[PDB]
Amino acid sequence: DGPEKNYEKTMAILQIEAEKAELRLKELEVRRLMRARGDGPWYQYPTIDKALIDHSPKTTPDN
Amino acid sequence: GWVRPDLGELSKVTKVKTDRPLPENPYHSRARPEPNPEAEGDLKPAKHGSRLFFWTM
Repeated sequence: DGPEKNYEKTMAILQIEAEKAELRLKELEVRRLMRARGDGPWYQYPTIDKALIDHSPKTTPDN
Repeated sequence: GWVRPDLGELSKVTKVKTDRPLPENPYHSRARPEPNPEAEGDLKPAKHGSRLFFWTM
């Protein structure tokens, strides 16, 4: 087939791998700062749930 | 003019009309932390598949 086969095929392949390359680098730093800061959708380590706490009046007044 | 309260009468829960205001912060709680960014938005197929090494899809 003509060179427009390989020319446009390379255009598609090179572009697609280019987006993957930048996304891979973006993922490395996004995970890096998300793990450090923790203010992100993931890497949220579990903590104690606040619905377990009982608020009813106890024996001693001051608690 | 005193009558001995019957059994369990002294153990009832009573109501009073104290005119002091309700303490807004009885525990003197500090400012509550801001919630983490809420998880929302629509889900679309992962861009360029797994994006891990030679796995195109």
